[PDB]
Amino acid sequence: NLVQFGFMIECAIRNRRPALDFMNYGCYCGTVGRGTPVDDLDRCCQVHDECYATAEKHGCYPSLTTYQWECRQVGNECNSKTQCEVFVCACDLAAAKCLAQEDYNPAHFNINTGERCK
Repeated sequence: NLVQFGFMIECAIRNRRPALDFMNYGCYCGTVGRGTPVDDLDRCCQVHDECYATAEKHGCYPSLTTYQWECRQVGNECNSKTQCEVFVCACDLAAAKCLAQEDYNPAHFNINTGERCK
C-alpha cells in the first residue's frame, strides 16, 4: 500500500529525506501525473504510475494492497505471497530503488506544474 511505499523510500534513502519530499516533485511525483517528466527522478514516478496501471488491469488495487517486504542491511527486498501482493510490491520496490538512485534536484521540488506539465 502507499504507506509501505513511503517506508520503502525511507529505507532506500536511509532516512536522508522524509518520504514527503517525493510527494511534491516534478510532474509525476505526487503532483499532476502528466507532461514531460522534469528529470529522471520525476520519470521514476511516471513509471510507477504505469506499473500501477498494469496492476489494475491484472485485477489488483495497488494503492490498497498490503504486501510483505524487508528493509535489509544492504537494500530492500519483497517477500510477498499473493499474485497482487508480489506485483504491487515489485512496482513499489522498483520505484523506491529508482527514486533513491536518481539525482534529486531541489529546484524541482514544488514546481510550476501549470507551466511545465502540459
